[PDB]
Formats: sequence, C-alpha cells, structure tokens
Amino acid sequence: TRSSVLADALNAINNAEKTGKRQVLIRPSSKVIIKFLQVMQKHGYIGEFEYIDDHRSGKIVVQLNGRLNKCGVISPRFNVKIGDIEKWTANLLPARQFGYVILTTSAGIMDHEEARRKHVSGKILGFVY
Amino acid sequence: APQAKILSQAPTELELQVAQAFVELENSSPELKAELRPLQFKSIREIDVAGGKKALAIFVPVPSLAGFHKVQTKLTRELEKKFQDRHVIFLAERRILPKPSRTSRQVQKRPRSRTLTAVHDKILEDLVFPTEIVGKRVRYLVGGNKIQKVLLDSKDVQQIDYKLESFQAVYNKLTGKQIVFEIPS
Amino acid sequence: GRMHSAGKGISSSAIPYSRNAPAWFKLSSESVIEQIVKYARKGLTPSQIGVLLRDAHGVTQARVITGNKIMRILKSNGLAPEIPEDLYYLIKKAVSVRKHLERNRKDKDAKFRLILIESRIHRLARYYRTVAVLPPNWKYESATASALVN
Amino acid sequence: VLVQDLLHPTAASEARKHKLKTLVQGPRSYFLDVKCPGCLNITTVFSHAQTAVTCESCSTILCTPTGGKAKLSEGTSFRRK
Amino acid sequence: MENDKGQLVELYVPRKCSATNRIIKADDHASVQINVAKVDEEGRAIPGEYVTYALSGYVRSRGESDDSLNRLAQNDGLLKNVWSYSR
RNA sequence: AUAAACUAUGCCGACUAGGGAUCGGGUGGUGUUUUUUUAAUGACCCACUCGGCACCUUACGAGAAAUCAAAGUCUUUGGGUUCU
Ligand SMILES: [Zn+2]
Repeated sequence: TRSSVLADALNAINNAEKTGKRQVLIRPSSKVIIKFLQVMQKHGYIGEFEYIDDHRSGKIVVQLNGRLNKCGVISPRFNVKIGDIEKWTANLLPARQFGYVILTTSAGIMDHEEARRKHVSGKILGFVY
Repeated sequence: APQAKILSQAPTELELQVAQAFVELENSSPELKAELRPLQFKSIREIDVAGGKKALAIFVPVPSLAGFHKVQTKLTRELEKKFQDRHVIFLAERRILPKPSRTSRQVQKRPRSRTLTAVHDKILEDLVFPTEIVGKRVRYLVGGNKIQKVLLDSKDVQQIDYKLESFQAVYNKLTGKQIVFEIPS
Repeated sequence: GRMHSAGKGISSSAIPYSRNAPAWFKLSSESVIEQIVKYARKGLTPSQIGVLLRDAHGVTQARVITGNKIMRILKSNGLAPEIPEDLYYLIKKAVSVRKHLERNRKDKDAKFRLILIESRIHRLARYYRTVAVLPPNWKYESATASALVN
Repeated sequence: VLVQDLLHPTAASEARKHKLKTLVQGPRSYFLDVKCPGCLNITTVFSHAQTAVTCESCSTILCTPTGGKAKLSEGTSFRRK
Repeated sequence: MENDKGQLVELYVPRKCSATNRIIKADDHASVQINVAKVDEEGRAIPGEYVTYALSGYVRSRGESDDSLNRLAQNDGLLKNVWSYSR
C-alpha cells in the first residue's frame, strides 16, 4: 500500500524533471506536500502549482522550470538535534553554499538555513537542489 | 410591533429598514403569509463593493436557512428594488470553535461543522445560493499569495451573473481570502 | 490488490462531486426515511435497501438526501442486526463450504478456500471487537457458526 | 507532450478516458424517466439498474438487468432526467 | 559566479537549452542552434538579424524537437494556430 | 514433504516510451450479416476503456557483459516489509 504520500509526490516531480516535462500531476495531496512545495517555491526551485479540489484528497499540478536537480525524501523521519544538521547538509547536499535540507520543527516545516537563525530543530523530511 | 421582533433586542435603524421591506410583502401576501411569517433574521453587515454598489448580508439563525431558501430567489428581487445601489445576499450565522492547543483544553469534543475550514466552505455554498458549485481550484502563486477559484454551474447563472464582482468583496471581508469565479460551459 | 488473491482490478463506484440532491428529485427528505424502514422491516440489509432505492425510487444515495447513512437510520429505529451484514455474509459462506466439505473431503481446493474465508472472518471480527460493534470476546466458533446465520 | 495544459484537458480526451482516470472522478451513469404503456405514472429508473424494475401499478417489467446498462424492454418512451 | 570583489571567474558561461532549460555541455554534439530570419514588408529577409533558439541533444533524441519549436516560435509570433496548449 | 519445485527474477505501492496483436467484461456507432422488411439477440467490423498471458522497436536509464519497460527512477546513495 501507500506508506507515505510525500515520497510519491517527490518521485513524480523528480521523474518529470529528468524526462524534460514542464508539469506534473501528483495524487493525493496533503498539508505536508503543500508546505514542502511552498518551501520549494520560495527558493525558486519550482514554478506555480495549483491544487485541484476533489472531495477525496485533492490533486496538485505543479509547473516545472528546469533548474531542479533532485528533490528527495528521507524515510524514516529521523530526529535531528540542532548540532546534527551540519552532519546532514554535509552528507546529502552537493556543496556547502546552495541547496536546502527541509526539516519539521515545532515552529513549522522549514529549510535548514532558517531553522538555524530561528534556532530550532526537529525531524528531517528531505532535500532539494 | 412586528418590525422589532426580528432584530435581537435593541439595534438598529438599518435592521428596521429591512424589517419594513418584509411587512410590505407580508401585508401584500399573494402566498407569502404561509412562508414569510416564521422567517426571521439576525443582523445586517454593510459591505462596500469595489464598484459603486454596496452589499447587504442577511444573517439567518440556521434552523431556518432551508426555510429561507424556499423564497430566496423571489425575496431578493423585492429587496433590490426598494433598496437601490445594493446587493442582497443571505448567509447563516455559523459558530466557529477554536482549535484546541496542547494547553488550551476544553470539554465537549469539537464537531467538524464548527471548524473554521468547514464554515468558510459553507459561506461559498451560501453566497451564490443557486448554481451549485461544480469544483474548486486553489492557485499557489510564485509570489506567495493563494487565490481560490470557484467553478459554478452554467444553468440558472443569469440570476447572479452581475453579482460576481460583489461576491469577491463579501468573501474577502469575512474570510480574507481571494476568490475568482469561473463559469465553464 | 485483493487481500487473498493476485487480482488487481479497480472496478468500483464513483461518487459525484455533489453533497446535495439533484434538482429533479423533489420527493422529500423524510418520505425516503419511511421507505428505508419499510424495507428493513422486510428483513433487508442496508446493502440491498440502497440498490432497491436507487434502481426504483430514484434516490442517488441516501446520505446526500438525508444526511444519515442507511444503517444509522436503522439503528435509530431499532432495526439494527445482531452482527453486521459485512460479517454475516462471510459466516454464511463459511457454513456453505463446511457443509460441502463435510461429504466430499477430497476437495483440496475447498479446504484451501475455506482457510482464506475463515482468515477473513477473524480479521474482520478483530476489527469489530475493537470499535465495540461486537461484544468484547464473541469468539466465532465453527460448531455454532450455522446457528448465527439462522 | 512536454508542455500540456493538465488543468484544462479537451472534452474529447476526458470523454474517452476511464471514469476514475479523469481530472475529477465521477459517474458516467444517469437516471431515466420511463412511460410504461399501461399507466401514465412517473417512474425513475437507474441506467445500470440491477433489479427488474416494475411500475407501482400492474407491475409488468420496465427493464432487465445485464452486465452493463439495463436493457429497457419493448417500447416504453424514456427521457433522461 | 564571482569572487569577493565581484571579479568574474568560471572561464566560460555555457549556453542553456531553450526548451528544457538545461546546460548545453561542451561535448553535446547533438545540440543545435537554430537561426530564423527576421522579415519586413515585401519579404526580403534581413541579413544578419535573427531569432535564435538552442535545443539540447537530449530533446532532439527524444523526438521533442519539432513540438518544442512549434511552441517556441508561436510564442514569439513566428507562427499562429500551429501549437495548441490543450492536447 | 523433495525437483533445473525456473521466469534460476519475494510481496505490496507509485512514476518514467512508442506500437500492433490477442483473452474476458463494458460503452458507443442515422456500421456489416443472420430473417419477418428491418427488427431482438447472436457472429463480425470500427473506435474507446478496465483487467490479463505475451510480443515488437528503441535506450533517456541500468548493467561486468549477456541483456533488461524492469534487472529503470542507484555515490544526486532512504516508499513499506519478509528471507538469504
Ligand atoms: Zn406500469
């Protein structure tokens, strides 16, 4: 069965960036996928996305603008202390000076850079570059 | 006086103006004496439409929104002519209960009808009352604002076709959320 | 796919995007309720009241015109069955295989297919005890299985 | 291909898609108003009905169940509402 | 890409495909630089003044090069009613 | 309860490519044929669709290669789980 809908959504996006498409359609959608796409949007990694309202769970269509190399999920959502974040950014980011690791703190879903200036930590979701 | 028995206790002068608009049809009464006698409302908010017009919001206690929906289309005609420069709509005064935090506990588990995301959905179902909604889309723009989109039924659309500009102003004043209405064919 | 086979079929109903009755319906929200309990007093399960109502009386589905699901109307009227019809029709099929396998026990496939049906009974009765639909132990027995279907 | 309007597919494509594979899933069935020759009453019949529907009066036949749409019997005028 | 004092580094900046927005590598020998003449009244294509499109060798191998130029040139006014957004 | 108990390829879920066949069900046709004059079905034709056993061409991808639409989405390394 479906174990996590975030992994399916990020697999769908990653497969269509490789093939050359400019849009995806993911199904289903959740608040976690909406927030993860919102973090991707504000850093310019994806374009506009529209949420189709079913009565079931909804679908999302996301416009792609090139310039995305990978969006991935980390399963399980490991607990990350505030001193372990630079052990993750060193592991699965291509360089020390771009790319983001998206976490889930009690202050909300956010990338690792402004989890640092907010001085919060939590569980890890994934990465984009 | 039957004018004063519709409003809450005292207020207000504007509540009397709509109150006289009901009794001019209750005393005329082709058929309305059998259905407009028990129908009563709670309040009017005046919302400034972005055009030259304004909007009238009629709040209903909602054991009776089904009762109001029987004469909804006909009564709005006899409210727009004796109140010029206005658009009259009927809403239900729903209650929104706050989401319990990990400290702000309560008793009596909060029903899903009292959640805020369900009340705002019932506003759109009640703003437009005919022309059942056939879909919804939400655009997450690049800048960061969210724009809804309400798709309306194409049939019977000529009763509210001019009021799409008014509805976007009313829903913005009650929710703070942008709306565009689109009519597919 | 299916729980106890390799089939991957997706055939299913598809509920429309509307929580309101269609404009042509115009019977009532209450005369349908009387028609719900008229069929239940004839010993009809909720699955076969809905197919009977949709095919003949033109209700699309009983929730969108009443607000209630069908066996919530039955339970509010005191016509709820002892065990759910979901579990009842699994037990009845298990009794039918046991009676068959009683006299020709050379079927190695009816012995296999019995195990799948009984496993499905245990998985479903486990769920019903948790949500307090069934009494806390209730212990489906094969020797008393034929008593419950009649 | 590689640029498509996935929010507004053409009506032909949505019509030729499966019932669940559209942008929003929904039923391809409908309801019918049929006139039996005997009486003149209003009877609403599901297009994919499974019961052998009869009228309230004189109860002959109105449709026979099939593995697809119900086969409406010999001549009875039908509307689609 | 630059240093602290804004002085440019990275000895060349590469071309990017106008269809899929990906880098044209120095060894993509299937990549193509399409040059389209600009025209004025009574025909007479102006020499040396172009409308240029770059296509990566990935797109051309996939068979998307024709559908891409139909989109890439209709949006620039070079065509009309040839490429349709809704398939 | 042992087999080259074999597809020497665990099971469930999602995505990525083009095609023509075929088995079962379904939908449509101011289609063909069967005869009563066409009708009703049946058989067939065309188009679509769901679910199967498969096949053909390529290789964006993978591989040590043989080859593989999965043995792909894998140093840009994390969907769930069992066994070795
Ligand atoms: Zn009859």
